[PDB]
Order: sequence, then C-alpha cells, then structure tokens
Amino acid sequence: IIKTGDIMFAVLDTSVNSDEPGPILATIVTGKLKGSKLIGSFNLPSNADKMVITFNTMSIPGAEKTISISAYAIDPNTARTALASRTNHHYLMRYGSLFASSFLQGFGNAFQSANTTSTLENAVIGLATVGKAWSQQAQQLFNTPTTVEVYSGTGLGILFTQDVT
Amino acid sequence: IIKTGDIMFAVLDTSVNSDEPGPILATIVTGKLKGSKLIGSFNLPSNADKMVITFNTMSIPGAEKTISISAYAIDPNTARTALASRTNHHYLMRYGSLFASSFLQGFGNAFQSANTTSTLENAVIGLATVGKAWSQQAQQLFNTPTTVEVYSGTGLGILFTQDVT
Amino acid sequence: IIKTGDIMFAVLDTSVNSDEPGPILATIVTGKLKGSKLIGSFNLPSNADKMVITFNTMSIPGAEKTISISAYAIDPNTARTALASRTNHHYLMRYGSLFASSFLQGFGNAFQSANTTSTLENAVIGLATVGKAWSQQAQQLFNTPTTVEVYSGTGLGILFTQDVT
Amino acid sequence: GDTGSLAGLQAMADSKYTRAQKKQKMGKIREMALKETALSVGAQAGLAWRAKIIDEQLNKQARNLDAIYDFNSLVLEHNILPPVLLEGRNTLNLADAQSIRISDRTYKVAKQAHFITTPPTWRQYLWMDYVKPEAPNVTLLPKTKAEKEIWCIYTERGWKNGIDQANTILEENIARIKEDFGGMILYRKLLAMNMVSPPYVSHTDLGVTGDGSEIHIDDRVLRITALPELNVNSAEWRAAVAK
Amino acid sequence: KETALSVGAQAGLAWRAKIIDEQLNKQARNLDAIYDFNSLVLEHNILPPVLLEGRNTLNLADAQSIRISDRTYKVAKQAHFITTPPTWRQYLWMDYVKPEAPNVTLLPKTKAEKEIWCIYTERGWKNGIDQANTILEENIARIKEDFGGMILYRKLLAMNMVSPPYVSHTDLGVTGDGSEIHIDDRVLRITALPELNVNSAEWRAAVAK
Amino acid sequence: VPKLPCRVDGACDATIIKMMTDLNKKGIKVASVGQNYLISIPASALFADQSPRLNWASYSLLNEIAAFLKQFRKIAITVTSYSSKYVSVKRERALTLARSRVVSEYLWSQGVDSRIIFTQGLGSDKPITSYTLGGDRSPNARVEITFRRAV
Amino acid sequence: DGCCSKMGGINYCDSSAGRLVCNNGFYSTCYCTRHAVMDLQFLMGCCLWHGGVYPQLNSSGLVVCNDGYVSEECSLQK
Repeated sequence: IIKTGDIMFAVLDTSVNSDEPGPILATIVTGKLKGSKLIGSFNLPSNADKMVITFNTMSIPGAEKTISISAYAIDPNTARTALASRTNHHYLMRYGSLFASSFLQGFGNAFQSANTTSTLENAVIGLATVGKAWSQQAQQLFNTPTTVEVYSGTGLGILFTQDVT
Repeated sequence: IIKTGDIMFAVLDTSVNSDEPGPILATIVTGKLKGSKLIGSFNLPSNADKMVITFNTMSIPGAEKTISISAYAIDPNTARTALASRTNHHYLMRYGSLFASSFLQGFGNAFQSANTTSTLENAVIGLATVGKAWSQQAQQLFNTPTTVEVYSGTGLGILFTQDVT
Repeated sequence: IIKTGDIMFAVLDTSVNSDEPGPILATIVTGKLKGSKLIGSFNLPSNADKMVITFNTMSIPGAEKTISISAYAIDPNTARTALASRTNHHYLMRYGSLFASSFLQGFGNAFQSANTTSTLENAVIGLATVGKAWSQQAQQLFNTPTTVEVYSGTGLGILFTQDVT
Repeated sequence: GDTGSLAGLQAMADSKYTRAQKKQKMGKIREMALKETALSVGAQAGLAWRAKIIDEQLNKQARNLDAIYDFNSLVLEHNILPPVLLEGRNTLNLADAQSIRISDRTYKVAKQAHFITTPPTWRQYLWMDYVKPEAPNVTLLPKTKAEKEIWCIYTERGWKNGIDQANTILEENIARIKEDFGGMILYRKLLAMNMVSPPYVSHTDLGVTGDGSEIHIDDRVLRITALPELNVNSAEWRAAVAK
Repeated sequence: KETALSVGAQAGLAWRAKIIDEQLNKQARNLDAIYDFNSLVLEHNILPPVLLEGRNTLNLADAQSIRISDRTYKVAKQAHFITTPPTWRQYLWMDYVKPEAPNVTLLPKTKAEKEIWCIYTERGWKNGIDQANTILEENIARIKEDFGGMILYRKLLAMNMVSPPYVSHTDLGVTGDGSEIHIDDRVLRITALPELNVNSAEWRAAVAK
Repeated sequence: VPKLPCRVDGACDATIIKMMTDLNKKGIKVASVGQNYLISIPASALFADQSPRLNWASYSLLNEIAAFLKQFRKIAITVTSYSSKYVSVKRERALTLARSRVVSEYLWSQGVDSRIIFTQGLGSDKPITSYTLGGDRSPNARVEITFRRAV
Repeated sequence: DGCCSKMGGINYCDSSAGRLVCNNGFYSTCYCTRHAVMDLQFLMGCCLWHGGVYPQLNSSGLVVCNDGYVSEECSLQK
C-alpha cells in the first residue's frame, strides 16, 4: 500500500537522447522499495525549458512480478521540471548558414549591378550563384529545434500518480 | 461539513512555468484540515494580467480517502486573482529582432537606390540580403506569448466551491 | 420568505479584473439574514461604461444548504449601475504605437521621394522599413478592449429577482 | 485598542489604521505557517537532547539503583516472584444520591505471584530509549530577520516542551517501579502479619525415565498447587507492638 | 454604521465584565462570611432542601372563578447528600472572554460618518454595561433565593413544620473474596425524605419578649 | 507564558537585601538562619519610659517593618516583648503584654499577609544580658518578632 | 531582569520547591517550574464553574456549557 501523491528517490544510469523513444531504466534504492527497477520512456515538450520521463514499468525483485505504477520524475535539489541539458544546440549554426547564403546572394547581385557606375567578377560569380541554393536549403532546414539529452550519472526523484498494494 | 464558499489558507511549494501542464501538489496549512495535500494542474489565461491554478485532487492522510473538491486560489492581501510573476519576458526581444531585420532591408534598398545620386556597397549587400529572411522569420515567430511562472515559496488563499463530508 | 425584488446591503471583499472568469463572493452585512455570503461570477458588457455581477449561489451559514436565488448589484449611495473603476487602460498605447508606425512609413517614403527636388538617408532607411511591420502589427493589436476592475473594500447593494422560502 | 475601546475605536474611525491593517494582514496570512514547524523541530531536538542527558546521568549512578532495588533479596526460596498488593485507606464511594458506601481500608491483589527465571532489574523499567536523529527535514524557510528570531524562540519553546515531556516520562517510570516495589514489600509485611496465605508447591519425583535411546537421570517436576491469597477469617490475625 | 453599535455592545459588555470581576475579587472574605453554607448542613452531611413561602394569595380565572388563601408553602428542591458545600463562586462569578477581533466591513470616510461612529459606539457601550449589570442582578437574586429557601427550611423545621429526614446505616464486617477485601462496610441510606405535616395541631407556636 | 507570574508580586531580592543592610546598619538586629527569621528592636527607640505610648517617628520604622514583611510569604508570626525589672512581676508582664498587643494591632492593620499572628510578653523573666546598669536604655529591654519562611 | 540580582547569581532550580536558588543560599523571588505555589485569584475564559464549552458547531453563537447551562455573555449579541 502506497498512498496517493508521495515522493521517492531513484538513480538514473542509462543516458538517452530526446529523438528516438525507447526503454530507459532506473532503480529505486531507498524508501520501502528496495532493489526495484523501472522501465519507461520520454516525451517531447513544446519548448525545451523542461523534460519529464514517463515511468510506468516497475519490477519489484524477490517475486516474479512487475507492477505498473505510471509516474513521472522531478529533479532533486530543485523540485522543478527542467532537465540537465543544453538548449542552444542548433540556433547559431542555421543562423550563420542563412546569413552567409544571404550575403552571398547580395554580393553577387549588387556587385554585378553596380558595374556601370575579372577576378572580382569571379567573386561576384561565386557568391551570386552559391547563395541561392544555400538560401533555399537553409529555409528548408531552419525549422529544427534544439534537442535535450538526459545524463548517465544523475539521480532523480519520483512523484506518484496512482496507488498500489 | 465545509460551507459553500469559505476561505482557507495553504502554502505552495513546487515551482514551474505556465508552459507545460503537470502534477503540482500543495499543503493545507491551518483550520480543521491539517497537513492535507492537494494535487492538480493549471490553466492558461488569455492575457498576462493574472494567472490562477485549478486544484481538485484533495487527499487527507490518517484515513484512506481521496476527495475531489475543486477550488481556486486568490492572491492574499490583494484579494485578487493575479499571480506573483513577471510579464515582460520576451516583448523587446522580438521587437528588436523585427526592427533590426527591417532596418537591414531598408539599408539595402535605399542605399542601393542612392547609388545614382566598395565597402559601403558591401554594406548594401549585407543588410539587403540578411534583412529579408530574418524579417519573414521574425514575422513568423513574432506571435510568441509572454509566459508566467509560479514560485516555490508562496502561500495562498483558497475559496471553496462545494461542500465536503 | 423574501419580497419579490427588494434591496439589501452587502459588503464585497474579493476584487477581480474583467479579464478571466472566476468565482466571487460578497457578504451581507445587515438585515434579517446575518453572516450570509454570496458566490457568483461576472459577465462582460459590450462597452466598458458599466459592469454588473451575476450573483446567484447564496450560502447562508449554520445549516448545510445552498440555495440559488439570482441577484444583481447597483452602486451604493449612487443608485446607479456603473462600476467605480477605470475605462481608459489601453487607448493611448495602441493609438501612439499605430501613429508612430505610420509616421515612420511616411518618413521613409516621402524623404526617399525628396531625393530629387548618408545620415538622413539612414533615417529614411530605418523608418522606411520599420514602419510597415509595426503598422500591420498595430492593426493586429488594435482590437484590445479597456478592462475595468472592482475593488476589494467596496460595499454594494443587492436587489432580488424572485422569492425564496 | 480594544481595552480602552473608546479611544481605540475613535482611532479606528480614522482611516490610517485601516491602511495599517493591510501591512499586518500579510503576517496574519503568511507568517503563521512557520511557527508550528519550529515547534515541532524544537520538540524533536529537545526530546532527543534531554533523553541523551538523562540517559548519561542515569548510567552515572547505576550502583545505588540496583543497590536499593535488591530483588534478589525478595526472591522466595522456590524462585517465586512475590505478588503485588494495594492498600486503600478511608474508602468513601458516592455512587449516587441517597447512597453512601464507606470502609476504612481495603486490599487488592494486582499481579499474581509466579515462578521466575532471573531477577529483574531497574534497566528494563527506567532506561530512556534514544536514537539520535540527524535529519532536520525543512519544507519552508524564514526570510526576514524578525521571522528568523521568532523561529529561534519557538525552537526554544520546543526545547522546553521536550525537556518537560522527558521529565514526565521519567516521572511515570519511577512511579511505576515505586508501585511495584511497594506492592511486593506490602505483601511481605502482610504475610509476616498473617494476612496472606503462603503459596503451596509440590514436587513429583520419578527415577529412570525414557527409552533405550533417550534417557534422563534425575526427574523432579515442581508445580504450585496453591497460589497466595488473603484470609477472610479475621479472628486468627495477630497484631503487633513496639517498645 | 450598525457595526459600530455591535462592537460597542461587545466592548462595553467585556469591559464591564472585567470591572465587575475585579470588584468581586476585591470583596473576597466578607462574601463567604455572608454565604457560609457549612453552618447549615445537617449531621449526616446532607444538604438541606429549599422552601418557598407565599402570602395573601388571590387568584381569578374568569367571572365567578376566585380563590383566596392566606399562605402557601412549596418544596422546591429535595434534600440530597453532598461532598463539599457550595460557595458563591458558582453563583456570582460572571464569565470573562476577551475578544480582540474588530473586523471592519463598513468604513467611515466623512467626519459625519466618524461622528455617528462615535455616538453609536458610546450608546452600544452604555447598553452593554447596562446588560451586564442586569445579568449580575439576576444572579444575585438567584443566590438570594437559594439562601432564603435554606433559611426557610431551618425555621420551619425549628417551628415543627416538616418531618426530619430519617437515615439508616447498615453495618457489615469484612467483605470480598480471598483476593479483594474491605475492612468495615457501612451503607448509609435515607428512608424518609423531609415533607410537610398537614395536621396543624402538632405545630408549636412561639412568643418573643 | 504571560499568564503565570515570572516572580512573586512586589518581591525583589535586591530590595530585600538592601533594606536588610539598611536595618542592620541602623541598629535593628535581624537574624537569618535557615527559613527562620527574627527581628530584634530596642525598646528605648520605640516606647516611652516604662510607658505604653508611641512616638511619632516610630511609625516610620513600623512602616519599614511592614515593607519588609510584605516581601515574604509567611504563614505564622510570633511577637514577644521583654523588659527590665522595675516594680513587680505583674506590672512588667502587663506592660510587655500591652506593648506587644499594640504593635501586633498596628502590624495587622497594615498589609501583612500572615494567616496567624501570636503576641505575648514576659518582662524581665528571660534576659539576654547580665549588664544591668541602665534602665530602659539597657539592651535587654527589647521586642522580638519571628517566623519561618514557608516554601 | 536578573532573578538572583544583587547576589552571586542563580545556581539551579529545585523542582520540588519550584524555586530557583541563588549562589548565596537564599530563595529568589522568581519561579522556575509551573508546578509551584503561585497566587491564583483572577483568571480568563468562559463556561467557568460549569462543564466547559461544548465543542460542537452551531448555527447561532449560543455557547452552551457541558452542564447544560448557557452563557449569553460568552455568546454573541444580536
């Protein structure tokens, strides 16, 4: 019997990325649950300011049983839903690619247009033509957000959702 | 028996932004109900003039029960529904990004048009072409709302909605 | 037994803005029924010239009963239906933003046209292209109404609608 | 202001204290939460600290404890614990109106005599139980200097409450052992006064016992036929004297 | 408004209660010197009963319904056993609750509002003082009635108007089993309650000098 | 906390030891052994020449005595008066009795918190000094007042 | 202030007497334990000399003591 809405602790050892869902395991090491293991997966938020883990498959050792407390995780020492990761993963890369493709296009068109008022024309050539394809490709790939990745050596806290016996 | 619409006190303990809904629990601090916990989630207001929390899943320890009295929070010593948070989070960021992209666009077109009447030409080049893509992406992401965030150390006053036994 | 539509004195203790719906409570302070409270809500009028309160959920203490006599409010010692609050919250903000965006557009186009008959060119540049995006965003945000907000220490007069037992 | 209520409500009629009630309504709402927690942690710390102190001081003077509590002197020759007796004096019961019951004295058997294995001591009856707690679990924290100070003074109040609670525990234990020793010595006194029936015990004695694989040499079994009790025939009671 | 009247009533009642309780504490010893009870209790520790005397009885119900007598006597409360004699503390000590909760719903803004607040406060204060004095007077009348009934019983028993209470005690020796024992059992019961005599010839008169 | 008194009402040990020092430096003897306290006063500074008459300044000393007596929580009080041999036995016994009676009367008139007060006198039956030169100026012409402090 | 003031200072508290001891062997005026001989003459509270306040909820503010008596003074005033 576990009452509704309590807090226990676990340790996370297996790291995973927020791109491909799959099994991730933790272990309850304190509280009444001793030796208990836990299989679950992650979910992707709207913005990368938080990350939670859907933890449902709880195997209690001793007997050949596996209970199904479907619960989440909360970060210890903060009691908040943000994750230990970085969120500036793919901002400046696509920013610089788009800006370079632009400046190439601009250099070719303006330094070809202002010729009335050889190698410099080859600079015009190169930037004039490699700006456009890079521009449309940057417009294609600009919509990639920044992922997160849980760590392989950080403990965790777990709040409960449903009761057990 | 709790009267329809009395005022009680509680303390909120875990903090999160109004960005991702999730389980949040608080503790009733006084009165007949002592140490009772209450889990729920939040709701998102249309504008940033206030923020309120919907709390329904009430559990009292001692005896194994879980009532579902749903109630809201009113801001103490103001007797209002506003939240202690900041509201000016990402106004000037998108404002300045849009203004700079537009300024780049204007620099390219007008300083190219002023050629009739090489470094300044390269300035025309750079601002001319990096204005446009940044401007359309800024108009794409300009609709970003300003979020609010609850605190981990603030008490609250709770008005009741229905009776209990 | 209450007469069909008589007037009672009451005190409103909870304040709210006309932004998000929520429960509000007032307290009858004199008369036959003593200590009685009244929860209900508000409705938003078409224009901000007045504000009324939908007050129906009557809780008289002592017993475990909750009658639902609907009642409305008037301004005490004025005998009028207005609200004592402010109706000019967001006139000047959208007015000035729209006018400045327009003036920027006009400055860029007309002082670009005035080149026939560097720094002033950059003035043309900046206002010329930051005017238009700010103008369309101002026409987007021009629809925001001016809200009113009741206060937490104001009494009220409550007229009845039907009879009670 | 409510004591001198005329001037108090005259001052309340001015609207400055209506403003001043707002800034203390926050203390009436927020600040009332930390005090019970401070009381609880002070009570835990005081109980633990006073328990450690009293355990040290009890163990300091252990010689006179078992010196004055010689149960082994009171052990009877069949290793039987003496029973416990209670004496009441000037008995008046008022059951209801129109009714009085009175007696001078009365006697009660509390715990029946029985065989014993080892003599008991004072350690099972007087040693304070104690484990050191090292986990102050804090849920809310003070932020201002004044609320830190009142948190400190409520911790001090909890220290005092834990001290008094531990003293109450020790007082209850010493009253219990006083009750038991007094009952046993009262039994001995009345048995000498020929007020208690002595216990009666027989023994069945058999010789060779068992089969060709399991054997016992001596076989004596002792069983009490008669538990001690009091005597209703008061005529054979013997009084006492002193010179 | 009327809230000022209510808090004036509460404050006047509480303050006058504090004043009158300190006055009752001030006059301590002569109070019990007046209302000694133990000088009246009978020899078997039984509280004497309460008597009621009425004189010059005239009654009407309607036209041709009239009843006239001289004196009437009523047994109010029967005698019973008692452990400790009663005192005046359970008759004259008023309760004292100190409330420190002035809640402000209606608030004055004008000097006229402050003035009517002042005069409502004053009249509620005086009203609460008067109510407290009324309560004290009722309690004084109650304890006076009780003591007068006691004195009336004493004088009627002296003047041979009531049968005395008759009490039997039964004596038993040692009681109980071989585990529980009592020494000297005695049971005190009362067989005859005090009651009036309806035969007037047994009454003995008196004459002073 | 504030309901219970921190100390007894009007009781201050610094005040007690100050007035004790003042009395014993004035010349009124105070004996303090255990809970037992005695005060010895010469009769010359209090009464007249073999007379039951009270000087006007003596009421100040009696007021000082009452101020000292307020500071203790007593139960019983004992007053004795002793004199010198002047005329007879009965005359001195009656004089000491009258002096003890009137000083006990004034002490009870003042605010003593004593349940029981005893007063008596004997005269020159139990002297303390064999030096019998002076008359009423002799130190064995005296008045004693004693008690035991109760808890 | 100091309970053993103008003296050597407080030694300890005899809880049997409920009194503190100064460095000089004289009892101070202060008490230490609550279980001590105070002087109780005036006190607060209501439903006194009765069964105490019945702890039930009620519609009116009438407080009925547990002997059945009703204290209108402890009750509110209409």
